[PDB]
Amino acid sequence: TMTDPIADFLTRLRNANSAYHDEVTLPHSKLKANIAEILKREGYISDYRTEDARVGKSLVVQLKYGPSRERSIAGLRRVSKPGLRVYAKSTNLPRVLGGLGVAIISTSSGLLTDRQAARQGVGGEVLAYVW
Amino acid sequence: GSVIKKRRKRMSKKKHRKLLRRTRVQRRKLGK
Amino acid sequence: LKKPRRNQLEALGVTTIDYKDVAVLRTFLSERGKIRSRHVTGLTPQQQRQVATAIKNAREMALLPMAGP
Amino acid sequence: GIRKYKPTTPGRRGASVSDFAEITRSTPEKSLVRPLHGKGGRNAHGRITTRHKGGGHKRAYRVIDFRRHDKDGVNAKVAHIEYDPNRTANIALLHYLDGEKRYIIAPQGLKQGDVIESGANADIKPGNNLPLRNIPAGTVIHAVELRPGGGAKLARSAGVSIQLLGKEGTYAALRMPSGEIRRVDVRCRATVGEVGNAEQSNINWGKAGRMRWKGKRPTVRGVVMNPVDHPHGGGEGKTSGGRHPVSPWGKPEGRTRKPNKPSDKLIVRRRRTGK
RNA sequence: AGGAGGUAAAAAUGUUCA
RNA sequence: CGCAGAUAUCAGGAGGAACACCGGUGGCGAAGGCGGGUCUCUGGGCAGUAACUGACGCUGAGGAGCGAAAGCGUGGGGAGCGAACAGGAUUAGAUACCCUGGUAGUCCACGCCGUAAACGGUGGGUACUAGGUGUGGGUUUCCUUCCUUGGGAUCCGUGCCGUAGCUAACGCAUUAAGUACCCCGCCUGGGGAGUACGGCCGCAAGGCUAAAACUCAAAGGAAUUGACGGGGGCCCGCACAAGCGGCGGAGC
RNA sequence: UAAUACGUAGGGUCCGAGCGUUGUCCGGAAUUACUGGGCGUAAAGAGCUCGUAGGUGGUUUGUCGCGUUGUUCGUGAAAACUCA
Repeated sequence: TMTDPIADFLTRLRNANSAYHDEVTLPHSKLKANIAEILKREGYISDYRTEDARVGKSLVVQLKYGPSRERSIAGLRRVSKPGLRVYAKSTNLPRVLGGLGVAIISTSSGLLTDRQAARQGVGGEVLAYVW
Repeated sequence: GSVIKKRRKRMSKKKHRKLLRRTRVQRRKLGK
Repeated sequence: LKKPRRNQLEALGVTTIDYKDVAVLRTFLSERGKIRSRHVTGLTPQQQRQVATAIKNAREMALLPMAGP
Repeated sequence: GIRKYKPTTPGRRGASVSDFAEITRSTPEKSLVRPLHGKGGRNAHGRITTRHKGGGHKRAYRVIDFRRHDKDGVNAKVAHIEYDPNRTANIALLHYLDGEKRYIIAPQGLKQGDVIESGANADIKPGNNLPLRNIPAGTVIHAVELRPGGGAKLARSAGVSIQLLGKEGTYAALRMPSGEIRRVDVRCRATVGEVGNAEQSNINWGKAGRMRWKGKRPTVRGVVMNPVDHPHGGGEGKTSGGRHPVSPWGKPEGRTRKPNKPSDKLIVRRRRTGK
């Protein structure tokens, strides 16, 4: 069955970005919403709406493309998977794409990039690389 | 893929089973 | 209601297929006493299967011949 | 069915016995028990006529009704099913509603409480006795009379049965257990069904003593007798007879049925061999 | 364009490096 | 085989096995597999309703069960077919292909076996990612003939084609071999060898687990160019066929 | 029989009181792949299911703070390694 909606979310994003879709609807989770907020702030998506479905709540990500359909995202990669959770200390955080990327880190200071995590001196669960 | 890979195993198995049919009673007198 | 769509037994003349209604089953038979295929009749698989079973029961009760000639 | 003994002794290794399962009573009905005494295979002269007989467990004869002619329309209920040493089949004790108690051959499928009918207006069920004029074709029957009133002669052993093939006139054609097809007067009566205890054949009697209890004395082979005793006798070392197979009285192998018999015209097809 | 089935029986092998 | 009255034909009977047409890129089943009809008993699935429980789910080591065909046991049966076998033929020889027969077996009952190119050579579950076209089952809806397999929407299937993507390529392509997550099984050069020893299972056959020594510098996969084919198609040539004249036999 | 692959000469080259060989280990070998592989046809999906242990776990509130993470203390002998 479903085992990580984080990877589901990243995959919906990746496949829609490959197919040049403008929207991505999926189920809602507070964690996925926070991830979408990070992606919005780092500029990998245009916006994200949280709306109501027939049963629960949905996330509608308005993706972003340039004028010549340049994919605003070039890759997504779940890292802390179920079955193998990976945790990063503040020192050995990962540099995605030589730093031009963004690693999503879950910490007790919240959900924040590797840059923010190194700034705040903390680390935690490495959810994704979203160059 | 190719059937040569079948034919090699085929010949090995054929010869082995011939050997067994040939040594059936010897093998029985020894094992049993 | 033409041959590629003549399921009268679903559309009109909607007759409950019975092993007794030989007047009905004769149209779904050849002169040689064989069952006609869907591609000639126009029937859905359900109605063809029911007609076939009807014909076989009728043959078992001599209301139709096996090998008419 | 069959109970296979466990190999606690070499006389019990592969042995089997009946699981007397369809049997309900260990004791017989005393009114229907005539006595019996062994003969030893010996006749009025006191001389062995049939060899390989004697010893034997004591036995008593259960009066079987092979002539079920006097109870037509008088139903019965199978009161018991019992062991009979005189036969391979078991026997069913019937209580007729007129109070008569009788024994029959215990067909297959028959149990306590099953109601047995006799006569022409009887149902075609196991155990019911009818004339063949009233039994339809393709029916499996047993305990058939060869003659009207003569009593059941045919299809009496365990597991056995007769297949009524057809009725043309006053003659009903019967496939017999041997495969022999023969004609019998339709007036002859038959019990419907097949005889029970068909598992009997599959019994391994395990040891010599068991057949000595059953009354089978040892059978000596002629090739180890002397020529004065048997044609096959003689020879230094083993022999296959030194001649073609014969009886101890020199009769060769071959058909011993008397030709020109009366039954030759009733018989349609002798049995088959080899095929 | 629309519409049955067929027949060639058997007839092997290939020193050298290549 | 017949001429001892065969084949053929007509009538009747016995018995066995399989079920023409329906019947197919069709349906069901976890797979194996399932096709005469009826009855009985029974399992699974799908759609719709959303009444219910409220993550109870997914996978599954080992284990257990099911598991084509052949085979084995016991007991029946045995028409046809038919290993073996026997003749005949072909052949240099033919333990073969072909023919004539024909045993086990195929069939039934109960049980063993437990393998297969058991193949979609593709483990199961879930989510997503262009469409087109058939077809099977069901729900609805709109033109309305208010005829209606007229069409559309949707769920579950099953096929063909075709994007993106993937692939060594062939090809896969919403029934993924794509994008991803969970779990399991399996691989780690070819042989030796799925063999030996040991053990387990098995009546047996044999199966399951499973090596090493030694040996090779490859084995392999896909595709290309040719060549070849007792493969195909089209076309030619004294190539054959149709004819004439010769050689091979004599002497030189 | 016309050898830059053998042997020798010259000449060149790589090292240099060393040079070569053998043996052993790692590497190269992403060739047991955690980093870092795969299984349609290359070796590789058990014949298929059921299901035990195990692994894994939809949305959500609160809590524990076990994992996780931060900080600090103690220890992590010396030598080694590294920096100066």
